[PDB]
Amino acid sequence: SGAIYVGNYRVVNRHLATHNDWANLVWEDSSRDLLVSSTTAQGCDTIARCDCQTGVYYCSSRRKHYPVSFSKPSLIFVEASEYYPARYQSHLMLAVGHSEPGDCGGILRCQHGVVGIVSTGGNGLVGFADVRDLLWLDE
Ligand SMILES: NC(=O)[C@H]1CCCN(C(=O)Nc2cc3c(cc2Cl)OCO3)C1
Ligand SMILES: [Zn+2]
Repeated sequence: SGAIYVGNYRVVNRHLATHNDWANLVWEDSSRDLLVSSTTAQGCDTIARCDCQTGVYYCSSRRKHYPVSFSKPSLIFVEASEYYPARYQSHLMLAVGHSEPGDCGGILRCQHGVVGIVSTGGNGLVGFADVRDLLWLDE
């Protein structure tokens, strides 16, 4: 689990969104596994606006942060789950690292701010849903 709080928005994995996220829906994209809902309280996370490929992510299955090199946002095949059939997930970035399903929502950050959230795992790889292109998150 985990979310990003920026302004009047909450960003979560679409497969983990609550009834409240759906009742206050702003935008959702199944191909990206992202959902954004509106909040009453003001969020203070800074979203990065960069092309960084190095950062640090939070891994809850290890209670630890790990430094990683990650790929550029791209369309990558993701195996079937209780949430989606087998498909290409867009805007996905991979890194060599530890991830379990419960790790989804852990934030990836660079020196410029929040890059994205854990969205896939397995085989000694971790996938992050990128959020840096969502320029409207700030306005
Ligand atoms: N973005 C998606 O489609 C997600 C939906 C939830 C499930 N997603 C996963 O990748 N699960 C997963 C499977 C694993 C694993 C780690 C993870 Cl995070 O290690 C053993 O098997 C895809
Ligand atoms: Zn950066």
